[PDB]
Amino acid sequence: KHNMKAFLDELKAENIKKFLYNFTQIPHLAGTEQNFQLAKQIQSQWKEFGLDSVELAHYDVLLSYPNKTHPNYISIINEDGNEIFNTSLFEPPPPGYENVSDIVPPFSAFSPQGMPEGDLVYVNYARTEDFFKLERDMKINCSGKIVIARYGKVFRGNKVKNAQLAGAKGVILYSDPADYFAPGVKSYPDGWNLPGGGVQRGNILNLNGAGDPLTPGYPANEYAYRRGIAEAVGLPSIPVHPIGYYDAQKLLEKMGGSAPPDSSWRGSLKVPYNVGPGFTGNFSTQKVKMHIHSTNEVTRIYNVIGTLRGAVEPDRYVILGGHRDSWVFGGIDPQSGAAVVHEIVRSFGTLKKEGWRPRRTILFASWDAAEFGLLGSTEWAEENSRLLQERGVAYINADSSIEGNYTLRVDCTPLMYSLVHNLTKELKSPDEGFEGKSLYESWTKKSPSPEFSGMPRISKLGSGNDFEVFFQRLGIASGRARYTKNWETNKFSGYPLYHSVYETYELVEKFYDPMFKYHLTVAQVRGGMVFELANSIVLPFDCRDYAVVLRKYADKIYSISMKHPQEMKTYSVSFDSLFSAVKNFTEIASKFSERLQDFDKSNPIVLRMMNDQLMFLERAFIDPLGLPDRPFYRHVIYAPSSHNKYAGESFPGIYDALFDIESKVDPSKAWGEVKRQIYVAAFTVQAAAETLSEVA
Amino acid sequence: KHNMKAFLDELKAENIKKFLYNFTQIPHLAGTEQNFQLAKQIQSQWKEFGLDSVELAHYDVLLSYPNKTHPNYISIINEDGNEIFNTSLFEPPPPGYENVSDIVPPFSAFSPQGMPEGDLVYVNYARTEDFFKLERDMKINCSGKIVIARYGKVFRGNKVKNAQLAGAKGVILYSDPADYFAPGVKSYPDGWNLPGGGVQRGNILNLNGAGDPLTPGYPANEYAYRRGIAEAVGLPSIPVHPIGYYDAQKLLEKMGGSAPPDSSWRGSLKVPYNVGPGFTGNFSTQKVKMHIHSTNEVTRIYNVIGTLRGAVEPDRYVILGGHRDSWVFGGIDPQSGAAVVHEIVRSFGTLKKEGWRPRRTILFASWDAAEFGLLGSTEWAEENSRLLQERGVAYINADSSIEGNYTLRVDCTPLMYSLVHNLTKELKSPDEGFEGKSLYESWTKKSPSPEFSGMPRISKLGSGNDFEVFFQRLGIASGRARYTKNWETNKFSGYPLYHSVYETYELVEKFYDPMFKYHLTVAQVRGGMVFELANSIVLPFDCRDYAVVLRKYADKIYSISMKHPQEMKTYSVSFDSLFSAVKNFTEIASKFSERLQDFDKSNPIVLRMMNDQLMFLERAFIDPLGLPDRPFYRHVIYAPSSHNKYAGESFPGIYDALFDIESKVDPSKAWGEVKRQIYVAAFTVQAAAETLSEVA
Ligand SMILES: *[C@@H]1O[C@H](CO)[C@@H](O[C@@H]2O[C@H](CO)[C@@H](O[C@@H]3O[C@H](CO)[C@@H](O)[C@H](O[C@H]4O[C@H](CO)[C@@H](O)[C@H](O)[C@@H]4O)[C@@H]3O)[C@H](O)[C@H]2NC(C)=O)[C@H](O)[C@H]1NC(C)=O
Ligand SMILES: *[C@@H]1O[C@H](CO)[C@@H](O[C@@H]2O[C@H](CO)[C@@H](O[C@@H]3O[C@H](CO)[C@@H](O)[C@H](O[C@H]4O[C@H](CO)[C@@H](O)[C@H](O)[C@@H]4O)[C@@H]3O)[C@H](O)[C@H]2NC(C)=O)[C@H](O)[C@H]1NC(C)=O
Ligand SMILES: *[C@@H]1O[C@H](CO)[C@@H](O[C@@H]2O[C@H](CO)[C@@H](O[C@@H]3O[C@H](CO)[C@@H](O)[C@H](O)[C@@H]3O)[C@H](O)[C@H]2NC(C)=O)[C@H](O)[C@H]1NC(C)=O
Ligand SMILES: *[C@@H]1O[C@H](CO)[C@@H](O[C@@H]2O[C@H](CO)[C@@H](O[C@@H]3O[C@H](CO)[C@@H](O)[C@H](O)[C@@H]3O)[C@H](O)[C@H]2NC(C)=O)[C@H](O)[C@H]1NC(C)=O
Ligand SMILES: *[C@@H]1O[C@H](CO)[C@@H](O[C@@H]2O[C@H](CO)[C@@H](O)[C@H](O)[C@H]2NC(C)=O)[C@H](O)[C@H]1NC(C)=O
Ligand SMILES: *[C@@H]1O[C@H](CO)[C@@H](O[C@@H]2O[C@H](CO)[C@@H](O)[C@H](O)[C@H]2NC(C)=O)[C@H](O)[C@H]1NC(C)=O
Ligand SMILES: *[C@@H]1O[C@H](CO)[C@@H](O[C@@H]2O[C@H](CO)[C@@H](O)[C@H](O)[C@H]2NC(C)=O)[C@H](O)[C@H]1NC(C)=O
Ligand SMILES: *[C@@H]1O[C@H](CO)[C@@H](O[C@@H]2O[C@H](CO)[C@@H](O)[C@H](O)[C@H]2NC(C)=O)[C@H](O)[C@H]1NC(C)=O
Ligand SMILES: O=C(O)CC[C@H](NC(=O)C(O)(CC(=O)O)CC(=O)O)C(=O)O
Ligand SMILES: O=C(O)CC[C@H](NC(=O)C(O)(CC(=O)O)CC(=O)O)C(=O)O
Ligand SMILES: *[C@@H]1O[C@H](CO)[C@@H](O)[C@H](O)[C@H]1NC(C)=O
Ligand SMILES: *[C@@H]1O[C@H](CO)[C@@H](O)[C@H](O)[C@H]1NC(C)=O
Ligand SMILES: *[C@@H]1O[C@H](CO)[C@@H](O)[C@H](O)[C@H]1NC(C)=O
Ligand SMILES: *[C@@H]1O[C@H](CO)[C@@H](O)[C@H](O)[C@H]1NC(C)=O
Ligand SMILES: *[C@@H]1O[C@H](CO)[C@@H](O)[C@H](O)[C@H]1NC(C)=O
Ligand SMILES: *[C@@H]1O[C@H](CO)[C@@H](O)[C@H](O)[C@H]1NC(C)=O
Ligand SMILES: [Ca+2]
Ligand SMILES: [Ca+2]
Ligand SMILES: [Cl-]
Ligand SMILES: [Cl-]
Ligand SMILES: [Zn+2]
Ligand SMILES: [Zn+2]
Ligand SMILES: [Zn+2]
Ligand SMILES: [Zn+2]
Repeated sequence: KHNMKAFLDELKAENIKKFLYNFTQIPHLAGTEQNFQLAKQIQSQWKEFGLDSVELAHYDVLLSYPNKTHPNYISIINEDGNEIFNTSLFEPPPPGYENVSDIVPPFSAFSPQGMPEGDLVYVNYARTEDFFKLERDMKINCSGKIVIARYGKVFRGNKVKNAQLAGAKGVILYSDPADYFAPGVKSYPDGWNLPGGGVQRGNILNLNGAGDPLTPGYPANEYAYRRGIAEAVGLPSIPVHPIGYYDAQKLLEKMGGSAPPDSSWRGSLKVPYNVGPGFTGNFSTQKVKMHIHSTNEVTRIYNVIGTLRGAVEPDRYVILGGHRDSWVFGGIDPQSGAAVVHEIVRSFGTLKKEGWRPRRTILFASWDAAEFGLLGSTEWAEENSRLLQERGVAYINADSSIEGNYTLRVDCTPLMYSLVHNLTKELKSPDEGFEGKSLYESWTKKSPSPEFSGMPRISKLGSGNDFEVFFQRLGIASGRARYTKNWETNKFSGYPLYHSVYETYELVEKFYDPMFKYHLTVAQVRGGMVFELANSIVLPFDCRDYAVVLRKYADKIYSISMKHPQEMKTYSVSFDSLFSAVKNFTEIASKFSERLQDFDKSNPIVLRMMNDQLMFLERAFIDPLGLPDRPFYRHVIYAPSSHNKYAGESFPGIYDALFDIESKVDPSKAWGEVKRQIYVAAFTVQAAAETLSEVA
Repeated sequence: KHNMKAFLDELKAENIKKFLYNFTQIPHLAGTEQNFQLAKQIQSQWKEFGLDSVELAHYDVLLSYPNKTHPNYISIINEDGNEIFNTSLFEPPPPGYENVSDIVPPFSAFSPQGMPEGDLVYVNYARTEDFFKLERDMKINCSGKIVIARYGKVFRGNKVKNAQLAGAKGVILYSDPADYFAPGVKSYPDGWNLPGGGVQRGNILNLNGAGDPLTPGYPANEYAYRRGIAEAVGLPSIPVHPIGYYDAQKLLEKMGGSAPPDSSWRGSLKVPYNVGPGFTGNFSTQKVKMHIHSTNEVTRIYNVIGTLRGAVEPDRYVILGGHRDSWVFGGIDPQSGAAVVHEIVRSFGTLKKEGWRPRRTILFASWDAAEFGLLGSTEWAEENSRLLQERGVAYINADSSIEGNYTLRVDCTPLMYSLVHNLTKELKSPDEGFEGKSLYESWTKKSPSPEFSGMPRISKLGSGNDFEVFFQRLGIASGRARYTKNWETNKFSGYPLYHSVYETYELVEKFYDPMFKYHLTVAQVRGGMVFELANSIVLPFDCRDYAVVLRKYADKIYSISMKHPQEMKTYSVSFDSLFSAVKNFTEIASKFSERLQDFDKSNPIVLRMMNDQLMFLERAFIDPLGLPDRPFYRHVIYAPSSHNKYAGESFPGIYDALFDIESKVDPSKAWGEVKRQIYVAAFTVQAAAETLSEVA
């Protein structure tokens, strides 16, 4: 039989290992020749694997690169203007890679040029709340100051934005061992920890879903009209550079001024973590000087797009997509993902050569320039928006397959909760001590749901990865899955070697997944999801799961508002309409579920009607007017958090209207806008519900 | 057989006559009790006629009414502040209607209150070009002046906007006999001409498709959050009032200052038509004073929505919709339309009682408050936008069935050209001297196409009627048809009695269509279109007709640009991408047409795929970012003209970027924006084309 089991059994750990090794020997930075060559290889292999068509889709987008003959660096500079300390020009390359060319040195992509000079201020993680504490409680003024912040907690772009709005003239980012050095584990190459010379690369854009900064709304094709750099979306306005903790210790050790307000402002370096401004009396005459010469350049990028045509519904698209571009070798990010996608394509292709086709069309994507703002996925979605919104069933992301080896992590739309539970009950756990048990069992034991005993945690989709255009702009049901760490035992952030030169094949092979069993499990989850989405006769979405979470989110947003009872009285702020809409959604979803079970399974138009209602349900949560000042974030239920692009926020329109509302100067206007957002949310929920009513 | 012929034959002239009489005995102004009662009657009858469900959909929208105890009027006022002449408080009621209550006196709906006083300036039709001539060529300054303009040429809202931007403090609108008095025809009640006391009512909003001024984007439902009046969409900022030509003669006869620049500024009144400002020396001390006390009030409105469920594709909607609200009796506008809709419902209902159902679902609509800004249709579309955009096949409008008795007039999407040609070849001509000939023949002879011999004129859809939200916001294929006058023999504007108290049943019965044969023909065209749209196995859209017009429109826009050859050289302005997109659309449409003819007619999913490609083709011309500063006008090919809401403009984004470009202060920026609009248009055409490519 050609069934999901045949698909799953053909997937091999050893193939994934082989592909990972193949993908990680040289750097594959977006816009470079090496990443074009890898795109061509992938295209060629996907054809060999049996896909019906495989094309490159290219775009000319704004990228950012250091200047090869004028390196970026930071100095301590004395009263005489002598540079007494310089940060590193590159990370010490790992063993055996010391002769690899084109390792891009650490830099913050899209930094403007500058040589700003001034006094340091230490801003902890540069979060909204960290700045509120500096300005409001400690009375410290960042205007004209070079701010130094530790990576972590939130997306680095949010940090640079928060810094800019506080008036800083420069940002230095660093990795504190408190956040990137797991206790008792060796530094690379002898374990998986960040060494003192390791540095986290990364873009510092605030695109809010726009894609290429120069062409918001429209693909960056050959005839594209581009904004001028001055009108570009999302570029930082002050220079920024990342450093490791050895270099950071040299810049922090002399800090004077105010003490840290508490232990949550202190990392693990042997320094006071004084906020500043400036250095201590002996050194109060010294200052910090940045030297940033990176340039922004319109550069060609290449997505690989593979098609496996559906036998029955070729006009319905299930997309499996992940990025190919890396900062350096991409051992985890993204090649642990891409290797999995490669094997999934190979397995579907095997079935296809034996005469099988999925019911629906499967699209496979190798996205470019994700590291520079999700540009490849976004540009392609902008080009094909009409096709995607009328034909897009679901999107399954495929970035890094592992960030740990403890248990499964799933983030998805509530429409896929049931699919995920049912699939994981049929997969084997790869975990130690769960031999012969299901993935569902090991996952549920290690990551229990905070609400329901006997079920696992599934998180909301936020952003910061290539599902973003599909889910938050277009309203296509989306999900992602990977192996992760134990967040209880490990307070540290992401994984220590994230976006560093030390993210290699050897890192993975030696320290994360020697048997490639966690990779195989992830291939089975991602692959299995795609298989069911593309082959199940009735789409495997349970609208009733949406009803459940909508009530939870309405309860939560109401709780936030109810911190201001006097204002709710004064401005007649009622959540009644939102609760009524959620109630109606629950009732109508329940009736729809009955019809979907009891409908005449013989009739294909009836089947197609009800599959269309399921497909367009996620779509119904899109507001074509977007969110305030964020036209590309259109999902009324989910939007990336305005304080941390990484995290999901629910009813973001109402949440943002309530945020820090007690500080607004005109409370009548601010509570008016809360009421407006309540109306918009209620209406949207009711409108979504009504898509599931009988059609006529 | 239950076929289109059975449907057509059941339609009766005498029924339409009976319904017209029934609908026009009393006023049915939006928001009044009489129009609620008529909505209830229509609902009850549509149920009796056999529709599966008939509901009222209500909204609370901003309307506008004169103050019953403080009438609006205009004065000539002397140096002493004595009112020496007053305009009329009402139109002399027509014979036998002199005791009808609740005839709303003439007024300009949504005028603010005021009593401005000042010197008259005469602005001809208050068009863009008329103001360009006043300011640029004649050096006349309208700032602080009360402007008097004649109705005609363009939508009256555009006039008041043009006036406001010229700095006027008030607008007086009037009907000049040059534009509303056909030579040799008697005034009502002895013929169909406008008498001197007749007055054209009408709203003066500039909504740009927004609907209810207080709730743009979202239905004005029970829990709606409303803008404050200060932030409302589209309200005029200076007082405005309409008058008849007797009253206008009294205000114009004393005009001094500059002579009219030419005979195109002179109407037919026995006055000089001097531009002003002010009156002649004897009377230079007198001024004009307006007295406007109308109030804007949130008021409930009611649409009637009838459903005839499809037997095979109940989730596909063909909509027949027209308004019910009138300024007074609505003898032509809208009841000549609504009576036709009533009979069409009755005829579909007859078939339904004998066991027939259309293939697709038919929705019938009686819209409210069209006269106040298309509010009923727009609010309902806003509420149901998700359903309409995923399920909406087509919209057929049904306002006034007749504005003349000379020949047919059709305005529609190119997707319906073939449908209209084929239907009209099967209908009988009702025209004198064309007995036994087809409607196509009489129509083609009387209104020849300007491009193709042997075909009739079909015009573009613009706006100013209830198709607007469906076509220009949502991108649902739309059309309209009515009987019209001979535009060669009749230079006058619309029909003389438009929006006056004299628009009665008797007007129609005596002077337009005594046998109700033109009404019957219009019922057959509108009804026949609906029938084919709802019953044809393959949707009756020819994508190749779109290709043809897209080339014509690209040629036209290029011609406009080529008035500025030096600038096209200097700024490298190329139309190559747009022509390439149009070429590709033509080729891909041609291939699609072959597939649609040659496809396996046995397979229902293949049939549904290709019908979806046809349905979503109009949809593909929607830009979710809208047009600049007009978010509710989203159709890239068609948008109401920025100088005349009534007329269609093609490639409006590029047209508006080129308009008066030689006056822009920064040519580099202005030509940049032209290039941006070319990119957007090219991309959109190509994207639309690609919806017709093979799906995988
Ligand atoms: C969830 O679904 C339910 C349907 O089960 C839906 O109920 C609807 O709620 C509205 C209230 O928001 C009801 O509106 C009424 O409609 C009648 C005519 O049918 C009117 O007479 C009512 O207006 C009078 O009373 C008002 C309130 O005091 C006054 O403000 C007003 O001026 C009038 O005097 C009122 O408009 C509606 O009938 C029900 N529908 C049904 C079928 O019960 C509810 O709205 C849904 N929730 C959401 C968020 O959509
Ligand atoms: C209408 O349909 C046709 C397809 O039949 C479509 O043609 C495409 O046009 C573009 C040009 O806009 C071609 O783009 C090229 O793609 C190749 C790779 O496939 C590149 O090497 C080319 O780039 C080089 O040359 C450029 C031009 O001098 C340089 O600017 C560039 O830096 C490179 O050196 C170029 O990108 C494309 O191949 C064709 N596609 C096909 C299948 O022929 C046309 O674009 C469609 N019209 C619209 C408006 O979409
Ligand atoms: C995930 O797995 C669960 C458990 O199997 C699925 O739910 C089950 O779905 C089936 C098929 O629709 C339901 O069976 C039907 O039930 C009624 C009688 O109760 C009747 O129409 C038929 O006799 C038929 O057997 C079954 O009740 C239902 N079970 C539960 C506990 O809900 C679920 O659908 C799967 N999810 C996905 C996305 O596939
Ligand atoms: C309006 O009427 C015209 C004229 O009848 C319709 O065009 C005709 O459509 C038919 C049916 O698709 C075409 O017939 C087919 O043609 C090919 C061979 O040439 C073959 O597949 C079959 O043998 C079949 O007969 C016919 O050629 C075509 N005629 C013309 C002149 O185009 C048109 O489709 C109608 N429009 C609408 C919207 O219904
Ligand atoms: C990654 O694997 C690919 C595919 O096996 C290798 O590419 C092949 O390289 C050989 C030269 O050794 C050529 O004969 C083939 O034409 C290549 N095939 C394709 C599809 O590109 C590639 O060399 C491997 N890369 C590394 C670093 O091991
Ligand atoms: C930090 O790097 C700078 C730049 O290379 C060094 O400064 C240069 O040193 C030479 C002489 O040693 C001067 O002639 C250049 O003009 C200097 N350039 C600048 C911009 O100052 C500096 O020595 C380095 N400092 C340390 C401690 O390594
Ligand atoms: C328009 O026609 C309707 C329907 O025939 C008339 O309404 C009926 O009026 C009688 C009273 O004479 C009642 O018994 C019915 O209940 C009414 N029916 C409905 C459906 O409303 C209406 O009176 C006619 N109006 C005019 C002005 O002639
Ligand atoms: C135009 O109408 C106004 C308002 O009714 C008339 O003016 C009023 O006339 C009486 C005496 O005749 C005064 O006591 C009122 O105070 C006047 N009101 C105002 C606002 O002036 C006026 O007579 C009318 N003019 C004509 C020519 O009919
Ligand atoms: O530009 C963006 O929005 C994100 C690009 C890129 N994103 C990633 O690397 C991520 O894997 C995105 C993700 O997994 O959600 C970062 C993370 O989760 O810590 C970045 O954060 O630098
Ligand atoms: O508010 C609007 O946009 C138009 C409402 C209303 N429209 C009409 O009366 C029309 O019939 C609209 C139409 O037929 O396109 C006016 C006309 O064509 O002369 C009006 O013009 O006053
Ligand atoms: C690199 O830096 C030098 C010095 O400013 C400059 O002349 C050169 O053009 C730079 N290269 C780029 C690509 O900007
Ligand atoms: C912070 O410092 C600068 C002085 O250089 C001043 O201009 C700025 O307004 C200050 N901000 C506050 C909030 O005090
Ligand atoms: C891999 O698994 C075991 C967990 O007990 C451990 O040796 C190691 O810390 C894990 N690796 C990582 C990178 O978490
Ligand atoms: C009508 O006019 C009078 C005089 O200004 C005013 O007192 C009354 O309230 C008005 N009515 C309305 C509905 O505004
Ligand atoms: C027109 O007249 C007024 C004088 O009342 C003046 O303020 C305004 O600027 C003038 N406009 C032009 C264009 O001259
Ligand atoms: C109706 O038809 C004939 C056309 O010859 C004529 O008597 C009359 O002018 C027409 N009516 C109108 C209103 O155009
Ligand atoms: Ca873009
Ligand atoms: Ca509205
Ligand atoms: Cl992922
Ligand atoms: Cl019409
Ligand atoms: Zn990644
Ligand atoms: Zn990354
Ligand atoms: Zn009308
Ligand atoms: Zn009208």
